[PDB]
This record gives sequence, structure tokens and C-alpha cells, in this order.
Amino acid sequence: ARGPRHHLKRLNAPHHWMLSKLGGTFAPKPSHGPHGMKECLPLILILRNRLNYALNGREVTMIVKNRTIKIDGKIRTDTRYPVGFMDVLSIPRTKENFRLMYNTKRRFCLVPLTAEQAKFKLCKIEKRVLGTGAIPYIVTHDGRTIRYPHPELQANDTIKLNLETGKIVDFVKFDIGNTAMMIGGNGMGRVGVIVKREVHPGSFEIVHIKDAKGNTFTTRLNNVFVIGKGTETLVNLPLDKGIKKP
Amino acid sequence: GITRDSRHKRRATGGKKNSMQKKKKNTMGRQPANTRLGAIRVHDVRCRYGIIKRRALRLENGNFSWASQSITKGTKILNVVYNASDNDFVRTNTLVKGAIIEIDPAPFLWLACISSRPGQTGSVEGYIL
Amino acid sequence: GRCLRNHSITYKTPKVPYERERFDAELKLVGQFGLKNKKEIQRVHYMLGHMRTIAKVMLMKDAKDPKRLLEGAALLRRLHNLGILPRDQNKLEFVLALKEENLLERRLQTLVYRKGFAKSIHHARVLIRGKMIKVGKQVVDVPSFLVRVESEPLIQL
Amino acid sequence: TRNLIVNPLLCRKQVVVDIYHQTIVLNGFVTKYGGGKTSGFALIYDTLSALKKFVP
Amino acid sequence: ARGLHAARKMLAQRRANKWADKEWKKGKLVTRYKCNPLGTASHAKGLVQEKLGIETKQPNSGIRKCVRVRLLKNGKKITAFVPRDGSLNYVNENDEVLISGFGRRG
RNA sequence: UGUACACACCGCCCGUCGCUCCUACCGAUUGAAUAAAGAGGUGAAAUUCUAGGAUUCUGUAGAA
RNA sequence: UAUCUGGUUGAUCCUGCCAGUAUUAUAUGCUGAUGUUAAAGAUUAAGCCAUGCAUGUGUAAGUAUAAAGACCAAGUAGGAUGAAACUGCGGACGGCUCAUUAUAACAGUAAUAGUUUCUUUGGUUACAAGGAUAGCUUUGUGAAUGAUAAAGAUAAUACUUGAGACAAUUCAUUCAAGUGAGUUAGGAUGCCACGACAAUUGUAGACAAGUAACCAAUGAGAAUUUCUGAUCUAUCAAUCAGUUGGUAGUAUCGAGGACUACCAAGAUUAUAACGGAUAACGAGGAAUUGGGGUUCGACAUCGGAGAGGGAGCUUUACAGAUGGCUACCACUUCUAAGGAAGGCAGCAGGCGCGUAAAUUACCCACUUUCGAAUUGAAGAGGUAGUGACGACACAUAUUGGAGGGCAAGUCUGGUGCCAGCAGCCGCGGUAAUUCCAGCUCCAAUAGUGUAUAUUAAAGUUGCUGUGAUUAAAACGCUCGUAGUUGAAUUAAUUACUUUGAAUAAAAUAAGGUGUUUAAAGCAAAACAUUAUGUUAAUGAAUAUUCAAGCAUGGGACAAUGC
Repeated sequence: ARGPRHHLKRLNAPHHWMLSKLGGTFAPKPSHGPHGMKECLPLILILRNRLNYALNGREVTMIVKNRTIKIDGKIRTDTRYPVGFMDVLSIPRTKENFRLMYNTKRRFCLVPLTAEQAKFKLCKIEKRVLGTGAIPYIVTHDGRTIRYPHPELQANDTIKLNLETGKIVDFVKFDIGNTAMMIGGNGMGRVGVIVKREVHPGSFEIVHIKDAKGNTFTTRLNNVFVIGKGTETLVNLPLDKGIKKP
Repeated sequence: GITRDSRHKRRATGGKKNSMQKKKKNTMGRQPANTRLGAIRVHDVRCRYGIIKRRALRLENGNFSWASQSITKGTKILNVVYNASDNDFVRTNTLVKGAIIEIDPAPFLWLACISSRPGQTGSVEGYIL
Repeated sequence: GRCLRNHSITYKTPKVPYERERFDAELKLVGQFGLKNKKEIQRVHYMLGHMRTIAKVMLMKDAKDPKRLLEGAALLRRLHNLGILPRDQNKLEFVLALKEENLLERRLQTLVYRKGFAKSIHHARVLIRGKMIKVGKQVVDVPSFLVRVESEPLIQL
Repeated sequence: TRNLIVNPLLCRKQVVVDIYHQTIVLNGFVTKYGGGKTSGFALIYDTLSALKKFVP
Repeated sequence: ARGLHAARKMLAQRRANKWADKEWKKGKLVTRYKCNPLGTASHAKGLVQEKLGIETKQPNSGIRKCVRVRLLKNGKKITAFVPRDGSLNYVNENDEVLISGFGRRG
């Protein structure tokens, strides 16, 4: 290829979209933005399959372009907007406020929320750097560059964001007494407690996460996503409560 | 055009390389522009990704800096007296990085070695030995 | 590969084309079941051979192996609804002791016989192929319907 | 009949009509062997403007 | 060379000794495309230019009828049997004849 | 006891020479050619630099 | 199904091969009721192409007196709508093919503290100026191309100047906190270059919309690069001179002998370098398999390369683009004979080639992409036609054979070692169980033989696993480097072994699910006798996966020096 690609073959699509192998030749390529290609669910797949509002792509463009979807506080009108992690999705017409969390089946799930709890959304800091003119800033897992932050908001914490205001409500550190949700590989979509983080200077940082039922499973530091403090969850966990049945 | 791939070179064992594909623009090279001494003339080359390189063809002046006195002053270059790489650069007075050039200290009132890339940045900037 | 829809073979031919000891044994069942040709015998033989291979592979592992408990019950469960294996035999060893009469005796042409609708097993085909028979709520005309235990008392005209 | 989905955005209702033998959409019907029962999807657009605009 | 680290000789022994296979070497060395009048073809199209009668081998007496056929790809000449009884009458000259091996593999 | 014999020594069997056909090998000889990768000579074309400045714009100065 | 049988002899036991057998993929003979699914010009020529289509795009939000707005409807800055043209975006995706290519590419893995755009997302930074230009008008030529000439005007979110007041680039000096690790993000000093948030747009869908740079995302992306891994050949044993390294520079988006100048003589090789062959694109995978394996992979999907052969370039964020341009080599087309375009390894179709392979059909409704954007386009995609390549269920008739291998005739006529049959042994010289026939019956069945090739058989290629006195096969014998193999013993790495981490799908095994069953598909339904809830329904943990790479528990068996 001489440049960036535009089509996406059905079989090259991420497995966790559950697209029928005989559905069609191509799959909806998610446009760029906040969430990566394999970390996001395109907005078309959320409505055609998860919610079954629209049977085909004819009736998906008739909705998203109709200003009838509010991804986070703002409103998006892109048919293939990348809808990723717990970034809230709201439909004022039907009066429902979903949210895209993971679950134990390595799948994005639409956890229903109330109106009040949909006004906020948790973000995970990715990095903190000093800007020119000594203007420090932090980058969340949504690609957001938040302005002048708290001095203690370090690289791998978790912050609380407000849709209406945009400020930072509460912030959770990264320690051995916090509840974390998993966004990774085998441990994907599992809730647990950080108990041990063994450090290897060379390549990766390995974190041992103890489940509620005493199950212990390790992972890479990248996949860890702190969800609360002191065995408390800041959001309504999915139906299976982040528990895995052997 | 000039190419910068390694597909035209011999292996570490001396064995010849057998070609598979034709030339490509990624490994594109370009002709040198030996910035001689003369009147001001630069050209804007449209490089990859649209970025613009100032290609100094001939220059006369440069913003020389003095480390000891913490002063940088413009000056007119006189003559290229030494090049560490090619002595033929001295004869043609070609201006490249590291060329030892003598200059008149008229604003210094208040010997040089170039420390910039005239063929890339588009101007001569140096310091005083 | 070229096509996306999967395909499979339902039977295999015998390795030795010409045996008298096999022509009589296979013709014993053809009369006993009114089958159209020798493909039906091979298909039933092919079906059994798959289950026997699962039990055969699984008997080589420990009883506390996670795969033995899960897959082992799955095969016994599947057989139980089909009714090939008697319920009181609930071990993987009894799978290997299955024969080719167990599978053929649960076919629709066999079931309508012993229940009494069809006088002769050749007469059962016409009734079955004529859609005269019904299984619960759906008309059936494939004489190869492997009825389950639940659908055993739900076979009427 | 069967499952009914209320669609306000498309101003329609998605219901799977089961047949046990200008504002509506009748499509996607497949019977059983030899006739008898037939299933299908029923779409109702209430307003005629919907059928006037919400049709491919 | 049965040792644990002796996989280099164990492999070189098999590469060399496989060339003594009268049958495996035949389908690998480059003569099927030059010496074989058929190549990898299953059949061949040719032209008749002579009708031959081949006397049988020692324990038989008779005349096995045959023809001389020149192909269209190689251009070589090959003697072709006539399959059935009295089938030489139906053959002619300057006509296309399909040629497909025999019971034995060439 | 030896056997290469079992139609069993009236057995079997070797080599040159003669007939027909087939296959590969060498090959004075215009033998002998065809198609593929290097050294030297000529070398279109487009780009890089240099000279040019027909035209036209501000009313020769300058820019193209 | 971890399987064999006929054939060397008067007879016996062997080595040993030939023939037999089953399966897969190609053609072909004979024959053919159905319904489901489905390959199809790859092998031979990446050979040559007539003809038709395959890439265009408009919203209230760039420019519109078209003498278009009697077709809505009025109209004094132009009513909503607006062909055409400028402007913006795109044709660098998709689609086809497999010629090149033997550590190259590709697969897993790691780096980019050695580079990085486009789209998209978060954020930061004078009540208004200037020229010309198309569509428009007029005059024209040439046979002609998607042909082109002058003049007369007229717009911008096209091209410029200019303000409402920093950022980023180079150099020299200096202070300095995350990270395994940075004179590093960042700040300070001094000149240099660049220097804005359209001098912008809806009257209706103040709020949109738009723009210029700079940080961060999208990027796990792209591009370079680290480690390990490839078929046959020694009738290929030595190979390389920008070659190996260093310094300075040059060029590039960027490291780098990538290139140039100077200096040194280095780099690879028996652990197979260098060269040769390929009917060689690589992988996921396919066929067959008791285990071990053997063969195949142009072709769904991913990566690479190409557009008749090289070369050279333009545009733009990405092309060394070819359904873009220039030249040469080789072809094809129109011609008014002056000249002009063209690149089916796109979709149909034609010639040729061969054993060998489909309609010059319809539609963007499914999937998805492109666009000024809900509306247009798409030979992508879907539908339809041909289709005994194959696969599944299922009517009531052919194919091959009748000595043995191998199920089936001590039936009747001719031929008389002739015709012939015959995969192998063999049958036929006048009483043929085999020939050519007639009747009878054996096997399979809408299938059944042939020819070629792959696998099993083949313990007739041997790791599991062969043979070498006599059947084929121990060098004439000794010395010997590389290689392989090495006694007992002890109360820093590697190798080995166990757990993970990470790991595209399709495919394999597999969990569920009555497509009438089955192949299939990932759909649906027990059920609420159903809008309500089971329901926020299922999506197999789907296990793997060899050779490398990361971490960890153990130190018996091994390896490397102190």
C-alpha cells in the first residue's frame, strides 16, 4: 500500500465485535480520534447489533446525523465514531444513558446508568509532561489533554471527569489498596484488588491482581485500570460484577 | 533519482544482492547544493510531508557568536581557509559545517568555525575559536 | 481455500472393496431397515466413529484433569438426550462398547415401526416421505431423523 | 408478536409477526416446509411522512 | 551418530541417501520436461503419420497393431497402441489423436 | 559327491558376424545458432545548478 | 481399522521389486429425478487485444443576474431551488495477477531516548483593502482527441497586502525533575529566519459553520531496525574492494558507506561462505495420517511486488502512480496522408496456447468506501445465467465386471497362437470358464471407469525404524583436523523442566442451538402461550500455535573458566 488504508475486511475486524463471517465482505472501519482501532466499538455497531435500533447502515446514518447521540457531554454526528471504554453514551430521545465497560467475555458491554451518574466519567492518566513555559499537563486514556492539573496527578492514576463542567472531581492514586478493572488480554474484563507489583527494569511492569473470590491472576501494568479506592467501585459494574467463573 | 536504500550494496559476506523491486520514493536522495561564497541565494525545496527546506546556494553573511563574551553579531565572511574533510572545498570556498573560515572582526568595535547546516537550514551560523 | 461456507463428508468407503464377510453383514441390515443403498450404513458407521474417538482420546488422562470432567460429561449428556446410551450407563468406557445397532434403531423409519404406525419397514418410507408423519409441531419427511428422548412420545400421524 | 422493539428515533416499532396458519412494512417472510406456519417482521411507521422519507 | 547433539549428520545422511531412490529421484530431477514425451500432461494431441504392426513378445504370437504419432507441443514421435479390437480401421492419417499413457506409470 | 539341469545332458548357455527398429553420446565441417547476467564507446529523457528574458504587472526601476 | 494379496521354483524358506488397493486434484468416456451449498483462463503464453462499463462529488452554512428561475411565487443587495464553470475533496482505497525474489521477503518477537504526515479527537496561541480569471458574449481554425486562438467584461473560503498583540526553527552559553537509563521534557541569556487565530459563510438550520500554526491523541498505524527460523546442489571451496572499520562532511522525514574526502586492512567460510536450480511470492492453512511424518499452499485473510520492458519525473500528507506524464525498446488503433491516443496481471468478451477452465446480463436494495455529504457514484457488493470440480438430504438407471489377485457362469455360436483380451500371472495352434457375441448375476449407484500426479500401503528412505559372511552393500591398512561421543567424585551464566504474561480472524478440535434431519449458519426460543423481561439473552474459557523472545519455582542430568 502507498498510504493509509480505508476499507476493513470482515475477517480482519477485531474479534470482540462478533461480526458474522457471512454477513458481508467489509466491516465498518472506525475513524480516528480518541480511541484506537482495536480498543473501540464503532458507533454503527452499537446501534445495529447491541441495541438493534437500525437494521442496516441506511438507518444508522439517518440517526447519527440527526443529532440524536451524545457521546460524553458533547454530541457526535459521525457514523463510525470510535466509541471505546467507559465513555458514556446517551440518547435524550429514548431517555437512556448507557456506558461501555468491559466484561469477563472480552466484550464491550452497555451498562445502564441513571441520569445523575451519567454526568461524570472516569479517566485514566497515561502520561504527564511539562509544556513550554512550564505549563504542566496530563493525558488521559481518551486522548484528552487536560489543562493545569493537580500537582499529585501522576502518570498512572485515575481521575474523575465531569461532562457539563470539564473539571476534575476526585483522583485515585495507584497503590496496593485499590480496585482495578482489566482492559487487557486473558485477564480482560475482570475486577480485582492490586496486591503486588513486581518491577523488572528491562521491559515490563507486572502486577498481581487478587480477585474478590481469592483468585490471583497477573498481568502487564499497561492493562491495569484503577476503578476505585479501598475495595470500592466508583461506577456500576456490569451484570457479572467483574467476576469470572472457572 | 539518487537512492539511499541498502538494496544496491553487497552483504556483510561480500555476496551480491539480487533485486526484487524497483526504486521507491521513501529512500529518495537529492543533489548536494554546495553553498559557495557569493551573493545571497536560497531555494525552498518541498521535502516529504510538505515541509520546506531552505537550500542556501550562495551566501556572504553569517551570525557569528562569541562564547567568551556572550555576544552574537552579524558579519561578512571573507575566505574559507580550512576544511577538515576535502581540501577542494577550500579552493571553491564551499560552506559546510565545520569549515574553518576567517572573518573580519569589524563588529567585534564592541578565525571562525561554522556550526550550522547551510544546505539544510539555509544560512551560515558559527562561532569564534 | 476458495469458499467461505464449510463443507464436510458424511461417510467413507471401506478400504477393501471386495469381501464376502462384509456383503452379507451389510445386507443383513438393509433388509432389516429398508435402506436405499450402502451409503446409510457408512454414514451411521461414520457417526459412531467420531464419538468413539472422543472417549478413546479422553480415557488417557487423569480423572482430575479439567478437560476430562467438562468434555466427558458433554459427550455423555449429548448421547443421553439422543438415547443411544442407556441412562444407567454413565461412564466413558460404556461409550466404546456402543454398536452400530444403537444408532440405527433411533432413526425415524425404525421408530415408526416399533410404535406400530408402519406395517413393514419398506412401507414406512412412503408414509415418512409423504409427510404423513409429524414430530411435535413440524412435519418431517427425512427418514433419517435421529429422534431424541423427549421427542420419543411425540410421534403421530 | 414474538419480540417487539420500540424505536422513537426512527418513529417505528419492530415486531416479529407470527402467522399461525400505507403505514406498514411487510418484508422478511419465510414459511416452513409444505406451508403452514409462517413468520416475518412487521414494521409500522405511523406517520405517512415516515413512509414518505424513512424508506431506502 | 545417535547422540543428542548429532542432528547435523543425521540430516545430511538422509539428504544424500534419498537420491538412491529410483522413484523419488525421478519426480525431482529435471528430465520430466525434456525426456518425457508427455511432460506433466495427462494426455496429448498428435498427428498420425504411419500405421505399425508390432510382433508380440516371446510367449505370444500375433501382431499388435500400432501407429506412429507426432505431437503438437514437443514435436517428437511416439508409437501409440490402438485400444480395442479392429480399431485400426477407424484410424486415419493427418488427424488428431489423444494419447494417454498406459496402465503402468510411463 | 557337484550342479547355473527340471521338457531334467537330445538340458542349458557365451561371444563375434548378419536383418529390422529405438534411445542416448561425439561431431572436420558456412560446423553454430538462439535466448539470459559484466568491461569500454556513443548516449535520448526528466530533474539540480547557471545564462537568457520573448511577453505582462505596478507609472526603464523592480517582480514573475 | 496400528490390515495386506497375485507374480522368480518340480516344490520350500528368503532378499527383493513389479502389479493389485484405498484416499485427494486435473482432464475425459458413458449416463443423469429432485432441493441445499459451491470452484471455475492459475499450470501452457506477466502472450496479444476489437467493443461497452469499472471515480466521481452540492449542503440552510465557499463563488452564482444562466437573458434558469409561469414549474413553487410575490421579489429592488440577491425569494426557497439552482444546470455549467472556478474553488475544495478523491481517484495513493478498492479490484487483478504471481514475473522478479534463497536471509531477500515473510512469521513470531523487540526498538524507535533514530523518523512520522492526511483524515479525526482534546487543547493552546479595520462599518473591511488590492489586482485577473473561468463559466458568459463575440470572432475562429483543424478530419480529429476529454483539441485549441484573440478580444470584451464579472466573483471567492482561488491569488495577495494589511491588523486585532505569541508560538515554533538554527546556533552559542547556562540552570535543571519523569524514565531502567539522557546537558532529557522544561526554564534563562543574544542575534538570526518564520510569524497567525480567512479582511470568511448561513435567516435559517445569539448559536452553529470555517480557517493559520503549535502541543497531545488516532499510531499497537506507516517506515527503518534487533533476535530466531527456509527447499535441492561440493560435476559450486574459497569469496568481497564501498568491500570491513574510523573521523569530518553531504543527503534524507530520519539512523546508516546511503553518498563524498582522508586513514587503517579489514569482513564471510567446512556450524557450507561464494555460486548454481526451482515448473519459489511468504505465512495463517490444505490432503493424508496409530504415533513419527510426507506432499501441497497462484488463489477467501494478512504481508510483499507489478501494471508490455527498463529508466526519469509532476501533483499532493502519502506515488518513483502507470484506468498520471516524458524518452527509448516492442506492439495496437483513427486518418482528409497533413497528423493524432493507447496500454484489460479491472468486469464481461475475442485470438492464440494447450489435456485443461463461465454472461460482451441487471441493480447500489445487504457490506462497505468516496464526496461540498442523510439525497450522488461504485463490473467493489448483491441478484440473475452456464456449471457431473467438489460437499449434503433424497425419487423410480446406468457404469464396470464374471480365471486368480477380487464378489459374480464347470451356460451356447464363431474364430483356431490369427483377430484379439490382458494394470501383474496369463487366455487363444480347431471341444477358449478370459477373445467377439446372446442369456444369466456381481459391485456401486445418479453415479461409475480410464490417464497423470500427492499421501497411506513403504519397517521398499529407517528419529520412533531398515540392511551390509553368502541376496545390493565394511574404505587394502594405519595416522589425522573439523564434527559426534566422553569414568567415579563436592550435603556466574547457559541448557533442561513447571507455571504464566503476551498472542488477527477464518480454519482444526469443540460448547450450545431440531436449517423438516445433514452439510450448513450464529443464529433464536424453552417462555412470558408472547408488546413487560426470561433479557443488560446467547458469541464457546473457544484450547492451541512450532522455532525464537520476557518472567518465575526447581538443580538431578549436561555445557562454558576460576
